[PDB]
Amino acid sequence: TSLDHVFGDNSNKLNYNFEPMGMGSLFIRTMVMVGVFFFPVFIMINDDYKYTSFLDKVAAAKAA
Amino acid sequence: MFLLSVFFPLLGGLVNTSPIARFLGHRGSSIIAIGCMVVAFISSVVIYYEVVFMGCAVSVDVFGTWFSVGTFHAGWTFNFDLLTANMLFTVTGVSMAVHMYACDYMRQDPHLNLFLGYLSYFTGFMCVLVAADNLLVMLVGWEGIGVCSYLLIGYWSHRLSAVKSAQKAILVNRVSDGLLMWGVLWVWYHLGSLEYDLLNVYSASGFVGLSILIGAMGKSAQILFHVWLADAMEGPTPVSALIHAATLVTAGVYLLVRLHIHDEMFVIIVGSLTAFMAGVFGATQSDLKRVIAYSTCSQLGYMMVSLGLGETGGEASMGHLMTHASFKAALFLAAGMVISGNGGNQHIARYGGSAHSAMFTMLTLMVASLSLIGWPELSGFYSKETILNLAAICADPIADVAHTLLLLTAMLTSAYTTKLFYQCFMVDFSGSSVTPVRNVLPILAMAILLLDIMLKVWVGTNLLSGMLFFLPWGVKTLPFGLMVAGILTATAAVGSERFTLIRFCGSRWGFDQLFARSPVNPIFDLGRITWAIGDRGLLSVGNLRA
Amino acid sequence: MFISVLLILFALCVTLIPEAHYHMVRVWSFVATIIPMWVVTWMWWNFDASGHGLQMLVILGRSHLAFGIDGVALSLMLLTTVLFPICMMLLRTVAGFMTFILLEVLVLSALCVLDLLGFYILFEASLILLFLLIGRAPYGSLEAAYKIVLYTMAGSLVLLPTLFMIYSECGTTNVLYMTCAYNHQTVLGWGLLAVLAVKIPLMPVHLWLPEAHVAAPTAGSVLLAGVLLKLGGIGFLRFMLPVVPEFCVSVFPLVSTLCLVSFLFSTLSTLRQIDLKKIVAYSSIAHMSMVTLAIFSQSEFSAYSSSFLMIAHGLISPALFLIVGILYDRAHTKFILYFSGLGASMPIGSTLFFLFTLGNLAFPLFPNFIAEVLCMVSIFAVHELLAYVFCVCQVLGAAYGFWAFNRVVHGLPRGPADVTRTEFHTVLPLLIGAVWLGIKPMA
Amino acid sequence: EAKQFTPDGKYMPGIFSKAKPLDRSTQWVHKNPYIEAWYYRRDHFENEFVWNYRTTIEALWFLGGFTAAAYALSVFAFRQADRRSGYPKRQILGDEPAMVLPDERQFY
Amino acid sequence: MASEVVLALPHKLRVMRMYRTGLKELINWSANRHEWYPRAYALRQEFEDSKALTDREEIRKKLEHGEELLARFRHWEPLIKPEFVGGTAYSINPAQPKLKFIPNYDAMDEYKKGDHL
Amino acid sequence: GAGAPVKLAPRPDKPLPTWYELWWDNGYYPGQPAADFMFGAWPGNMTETYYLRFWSVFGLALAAPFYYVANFTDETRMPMVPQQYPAEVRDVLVQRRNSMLKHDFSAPDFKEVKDRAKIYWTPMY
Ligand SMILES: CCCCCCCCCCCCCCCCCC(=O)O[C@@H](COC(=O)CCCCCCCCCCCCCCC)COP(=O)(O)OCC[N+](C)(C)C
Ligand SMILES: CCCCCCCCCCCCCCCCCCCC(=O)O[C@H](COC(=O)CCCCCCCCCCCCCC)COP(=O)(O)OCCN
Repeated sequence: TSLDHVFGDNSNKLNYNFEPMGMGSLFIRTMVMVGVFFFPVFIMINDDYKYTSFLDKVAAAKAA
Repeated sequence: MFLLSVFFPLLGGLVNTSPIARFLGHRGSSIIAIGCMVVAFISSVVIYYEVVFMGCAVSVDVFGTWFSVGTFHAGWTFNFDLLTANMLFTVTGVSMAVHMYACDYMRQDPHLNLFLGYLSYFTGFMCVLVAADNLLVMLVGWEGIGVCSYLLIGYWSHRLSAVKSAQKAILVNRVSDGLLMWGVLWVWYHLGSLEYDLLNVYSASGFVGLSILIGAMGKSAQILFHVWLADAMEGPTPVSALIHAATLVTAGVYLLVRLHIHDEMFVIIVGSLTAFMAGVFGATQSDLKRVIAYSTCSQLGYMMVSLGLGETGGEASMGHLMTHASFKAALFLAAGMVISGNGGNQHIARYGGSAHSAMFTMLTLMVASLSLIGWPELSGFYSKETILNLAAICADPIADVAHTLLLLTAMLTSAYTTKLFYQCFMVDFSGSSVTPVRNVLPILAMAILLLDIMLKVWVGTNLLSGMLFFLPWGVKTLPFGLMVAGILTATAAVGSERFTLIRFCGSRWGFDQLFARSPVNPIFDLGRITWAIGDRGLLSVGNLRA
Repeated sequence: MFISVLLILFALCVTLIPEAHYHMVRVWSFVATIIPMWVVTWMWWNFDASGHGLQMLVILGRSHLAFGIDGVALSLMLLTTVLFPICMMLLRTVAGFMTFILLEVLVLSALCVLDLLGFYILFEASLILLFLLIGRAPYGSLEAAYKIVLYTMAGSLVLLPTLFMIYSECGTTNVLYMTCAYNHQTVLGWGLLAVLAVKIPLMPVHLWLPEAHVAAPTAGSVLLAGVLLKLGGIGFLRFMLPVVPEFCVSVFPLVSTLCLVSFLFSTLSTLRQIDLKKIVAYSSIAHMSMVTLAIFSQSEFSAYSSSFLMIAHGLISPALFLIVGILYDRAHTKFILYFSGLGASMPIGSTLFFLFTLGNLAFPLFPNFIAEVLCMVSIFAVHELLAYVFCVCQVLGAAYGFWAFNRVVHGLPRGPADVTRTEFHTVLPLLIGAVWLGIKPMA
Repeated sequence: EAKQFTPDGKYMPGIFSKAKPLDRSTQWVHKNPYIEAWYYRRDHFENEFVWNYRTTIEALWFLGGFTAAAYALSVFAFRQADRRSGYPKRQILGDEPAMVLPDERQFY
Repeated sequence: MASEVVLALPHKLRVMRMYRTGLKELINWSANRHEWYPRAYALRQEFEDSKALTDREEIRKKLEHGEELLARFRHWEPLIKPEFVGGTAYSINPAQPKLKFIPNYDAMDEYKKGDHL
Repeated sequence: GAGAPVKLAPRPDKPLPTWYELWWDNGYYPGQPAADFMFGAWPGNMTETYYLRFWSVFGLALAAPFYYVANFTDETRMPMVPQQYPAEVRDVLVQRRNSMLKHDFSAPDFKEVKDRAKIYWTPMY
């Protein structure tokens, strides 16, 4: 306590309850994080879908 | 002479950190560090004249093979070509003056030889990075400068904010390092080799350029990765000069210029957004080192756009890198001298007059500031005007918006650099400590970088200097008018009453605060879930009481 | 074989030394583990790398117990013979010396056996030794010992009838004829997955490791981390992949998702740990998940890269356990809140801690960097996203590693003094091995 | 001010000596009771698990959710690898009899 | 609005803290000290125009409005002297506390320096 | 000036919170959160709602011009064609998807070169 009159004392305490985040906030932020940090997975899934729909068009208009 | 540019700063670091330094002390270690940088600079000068001017590249098999399993073959091999010679000349020349400065700036530090050894290791890993001929020895250099940046940013380890700044630099760069590693996997898989001369790509699979761009955006501190760069001011002033001039931030731009496998839309958009963002960020700061840090981020944005423009744009990007290193290191060294003359204060509201600094420090700040703002027929004028004129004739419609962003950024840069000079010297005194530094070593350190600024005007970086891209006088001389507008506004010292815009920009758009809870707190909470609910909960098997 | 009998009989003579001769007991038990290191180095000298896959064979009649050397077994045997004298330097009683001597006999014979029933007999004969080592009365934990023994017994009991099923199916448990006969691969594949997914910590059967690897003494932690986890990997590479390959293809999505969730969830748990030994203990699960996925990729040079990662982990994580053990031995706690400023008070120990922290995070000039690059080459060649998952999550490993280092090493200097000569020489062979295998591993 | 060595080496235990000998336990930490209590509680945190609303919801969406995401990604990668290698549809566990294990004597 | 510490103060010290923080925030928002002097004079004249009040409701309304203004205009980058908390020179190279030394620890009780079992 | 005074941080003298490892106590006063701005008052008293509200306008203010020029402006805005090359030099230069010579609307294979510069992501089989 020899420096409390120079740099401040220990009377003011931290205002935080150390509690977990709310469930909806955690879910929404995790879904945004999955979308941002795993964007090659969505890009490649979209590539597979766009490729298979073209083969569907070919197989549809070919056998007619 | 060729291997002396790479090995020998690493040797200086090894000497000054080992128990050999217990016999030399501070006094002997300063001599060892300065000599070990002078030799490497002389070697790099010889390499520069041989390779750039006489066009004779040299390839050295140094330590045999590193590892070779299947068709994945990594060798301990260097290659010294035009880009490598450019980078080696720049890195060793800047690091020599920074060592000469640091031997006097950190004189009163208790562990001076440890600091000098860390600086030498950082320089040597940068030399290893640019001298490598394949991707894996490049990754040695990449992670080596990352580790040495961690050691040097958090040098004053008893201060918690410095420790957290070093950890932040490591983590932000670790994200981009992961993406760069995945890109190296793509490149090797679809081309069959790791050496640069066998990596000629016309049309690749998109993930290659994107992931290598993300890995470069980490080190060059572009948008959504710039957050570590401002906090890296916790380290001492020589660390900041070497981070912002020659090492670390120029590595991603070097990698993109070397590979040339990007897709230009992402590169142009990222670079121009970064330039405008860092321009408005540096206009609203009062910490003397943070303004210079944001100007570094802005110029890296300029170089990013230029390498987006094309092969000529890639050459202009390397040219602006080379000329930027000299005046940026000079700016940081002059700012360190001004800080030491004012009792350690870094706020520009507590400066003024011409008593707290030497005449040479004020001259250094003035000349490097004039080169940065593109004053005509100085060093930065040639490279910055080349990039601006190349952006004014690109046939991509995206480059139309990028050019406008660059012109606005140029006006902002001439505003806040003139503000940095005005607050430091022109206004009345508002500090209380006048201890001006006039030692020989930091003055000679500044004089060397000013000589390099003159050298870039006298001898160009490449053949683009003097080539005329044919533009009307209105398009050509507009950046001069934007420089004058910034100077007049900053000397008038005018301000606006829109305080909510002022506090949105001065708080740097809240990127750190939004990152404190969009990935970070969720990572902590998901760890709580995986431990408490999973390991202790759902998967836990209890005992059978009897 | 005659040499192995002589080495066992020389090692077992520690019991007959009268206890009042302290110097002789120490020297005899240390030399009894030094000699097999020389013999295994000689076996590496004798190996013909352009010859057959199996060399130096011996088979003991109709008793199972057949032995042979390949590259994976030879590298793992070299690592074990390095690690056991360091364990001898960390013990003080004849009971400890004898437990580690019996463990060395069982590990060395299990690493190179070519019979499945012989592997079963040799490996889990170490169960009661591990129970007594972990649940030692004043300073161990009986809960941890019960957990590790019961999980291992559960997996082994799932395997044992399938072992006997293929034995009745073809007539032998020799791996050279088990790989050439027609067998019902789904049943035996499930039995082998059951043992080796407990030995390698794979979720959900992984909860024994955080208790056991922390409750163990420093020598026990060095052995358990650096050696005993890799018996699951050599189980995969020697027995399961050659004998049930159709199962090994069909189970790949399940093994793949187990490896991915083990890697991610164990990395997420490591961040919330507050015990230094528990921090070091969790980090091993993610590395073993990368090992298992690289083994199961079977794609480019998968055995090579996965064995090299096993060696790199077995060098780096025992050194971290050694540094935590020094801190616990001379400060009587393993709690992070009691340690700060260890750079000023233990500069050599903190430098070693930093170097092995960088090694554990797979930075270059350490064998983990080469290992993780080649493991991700093997994973990438099946699909690019299975490599991307490990690539993008590198910030999560560095977060816990640098957070633990920065919390205990910097700040206000409080804590014990720097390392002694003995502690430095316990650390030192691992550092030399790391520098060599990370700079010039091959010729 | 203890004396644990003779002038020619020869460690002395100092069992009956007045001065406190420096030894292995000299730098053992003084335990803070609340820190010991918090570490004990975190060591036995499995006694605090309860199936309330938040525990059930987070164990469903994160643990089961990401496990199902990883299984779907693994099957996607397996099928895409088999298509990009010239293979037909291959038999994973529970997938009806089909092709497993390509033949090396065959060109795909 | 004021923090829970300032709301617990006596009225005289509450007004004093409000004037002091107003002067400091005017320092933080100004370019120089010579810019700050007439703003300090204007803030002083602003407080002098409410000195002779007696109605506690009007006093409370003025006090609460000024505290809302000070919560609005809290600078994001305050000017702190470097060697104090929040400064750039705080906690850099402190003197080491006394750390104890054990001489010749390996030589004490040799042959019995492991872990018990 | 090495050896400056610094205030020490007190030890816990009350029961600890369950998730106490979100505070960084290094030994000196003051400690910090494990990540800055995760809890406690933000600088300038701003909040997350402030930044998200200002960004919900400012983000479209920055993304507006790029969209306009990428969808409503093309190669013909330029007063000149790109740099001209002999056929043997040009034919390798425009193989790069990166090249700015694909914006040559006077080339006889302008469309085919633009159709070959479409970015793909998954390499097909
Ligand atoms: C599956 C292959 C085995 C590879 C496992 C990884 C090994 C880790 C380290 C890599 C070193 C590479 C060494 C290459 C040359 C050595 C000899 C050699 O060829 O290797 C042997 C085996 O190599 C070894 O045993 C390497 C030993 C590595 C273990 C090192 C760790 C232990 C040292 C600890 C530290 C000691 C420090 C002491 C100093 C104070 C056989 O492997 P292959 O060439 O694949 O066999 C050929 C296959 N066929 C016969 C069918 C044609
Ligand atoms: C904790 C981290 C510390 C970081 C340390 C710094 C960063 C290091 C990063 C890279 C480390 C690589 C070290 C490799 C060591 C030797 C490997 C090669 C072994 C060998 O036998 O090779 C021969 C040795 O040659 C030679 O070695 C040359 C012969 C002797 C002449 C030069 C002497 C060396 C002077 C170096 C000064 C200080 C430099 C500091 C790095 C060269 O021949 P080959 O068989 O490969 O054949 C091919 C070309 N002929």
